Amino acid sequence: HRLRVIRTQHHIEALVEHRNGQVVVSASTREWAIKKHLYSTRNVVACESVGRVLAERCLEAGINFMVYHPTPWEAASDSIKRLQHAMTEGGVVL
Amino acid sequence: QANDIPVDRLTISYCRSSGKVNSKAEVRFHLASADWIAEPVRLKLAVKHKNRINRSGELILTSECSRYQFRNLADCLQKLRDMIAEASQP
Amino acid sequence: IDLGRVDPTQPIDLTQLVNGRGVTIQPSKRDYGVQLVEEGADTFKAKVNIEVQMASELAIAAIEKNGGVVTTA
Amino acid sequence: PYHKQRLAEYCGLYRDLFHGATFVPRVPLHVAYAVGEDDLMPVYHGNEVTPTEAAQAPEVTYEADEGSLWTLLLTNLDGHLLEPDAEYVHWLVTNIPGNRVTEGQETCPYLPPFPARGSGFHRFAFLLFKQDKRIDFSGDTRPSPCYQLAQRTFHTFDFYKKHQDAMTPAGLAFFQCRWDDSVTRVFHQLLD
Repeated sequence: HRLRVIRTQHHIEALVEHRNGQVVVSASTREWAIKKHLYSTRNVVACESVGRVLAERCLEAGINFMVYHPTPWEAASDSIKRLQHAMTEGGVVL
Repeated sequence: QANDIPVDRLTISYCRSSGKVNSKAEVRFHLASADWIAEPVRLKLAVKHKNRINRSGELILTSECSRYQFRNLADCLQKLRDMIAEASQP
Repeated sequence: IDLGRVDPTQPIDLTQLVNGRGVTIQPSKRDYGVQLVEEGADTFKAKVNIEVQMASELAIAAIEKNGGVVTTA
Repeated sequence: PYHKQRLAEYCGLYRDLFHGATFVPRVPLHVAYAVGEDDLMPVYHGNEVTPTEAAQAPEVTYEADEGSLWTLLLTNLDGHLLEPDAEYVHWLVTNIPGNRVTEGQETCPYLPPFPARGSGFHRFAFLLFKQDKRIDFSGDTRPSPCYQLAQRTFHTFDFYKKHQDAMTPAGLAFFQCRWDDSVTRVFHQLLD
């Protein structure tokens, strides 16, 4: 399984896709910003939030051993680091 | 651990096939009714080795290597000796 | 044994096996030994003595199991 | 919101759900297994738990209304000893006031899971329907803790469609379950 994360100027999304192209599960900024009334502007805290969300949902769906492949340049950013931090904090094994 | 492995107390069944020619040996006996095994070793076999245990019978093991009967039977008894030895003490 | 050949222990030997046309001639083979490779040994007949140079493990096993005697020279 | 995620989770994994024609749930069902001081929560669909804690009656809470009638079901398919498309239903309860199960009439009492060896992960489904009025079920068997043939051939399209057209698949739930060491004892109980 792979983790495709699209970071934008406003929100940031994280998608999990099966080999057939179908989405196993997804966690974005907007919907959970409507639900939890959390800050809608892109932040590392928000990334941690949706990271813990995606974590929980993947754990409830029984999704383990997920592959995360960020672009080589921005992979050193604090946001992605705390994304992998929030993901690993869920108890998953990369 | 034991040595002699008193077969007369156990039950032996043979199953052969045709096609590679294979001779399969099967040994079945009651664990709790065995007086040739030590007290903790028995209960140990009833737990750790329970994978080989069924509701209708206690210990059933099958082995096939050589075309001969008592060779595979000796393999079975050897497996018994190993399970007993590992149950008793390392 | 099933051909009705010689039963008793004493006369049995390689020579008797030669007379029974059940042996392989080895004129070009120097220092010829005799070995036994196991096969067709399931539920074979009992009380038969065999004298050979060197017998394999499973051969001695098979023979001794049914009560036979293995003579190693 | 949560609904669309439940839809994508429902129709995005198991094909047997489409074979049963059961529509995607709009209802937020919450199921919680309570055993001793330990609580195992299936929550979202596709959770993985052991049959050990699944051997007891769980707790079903979704938007409780005690002036209304509901229908609770729990089914599983390992395919068992028979050809595919045959469904195995562990629990059937009808005429349930509110979310309280004890007040509901139990047609098919709860049967703890008994998966085979090397059979993989099994789909366990909680099907919850709405009732316009009490539906009398006649011809249906009255099962015991040990029974076989009556539990099988329960497949949805020949049951949910034919028997009751007034029952809409409001609530739904799913969890996956596999083989454990407690199967042998259950099988021993089934052979007696």
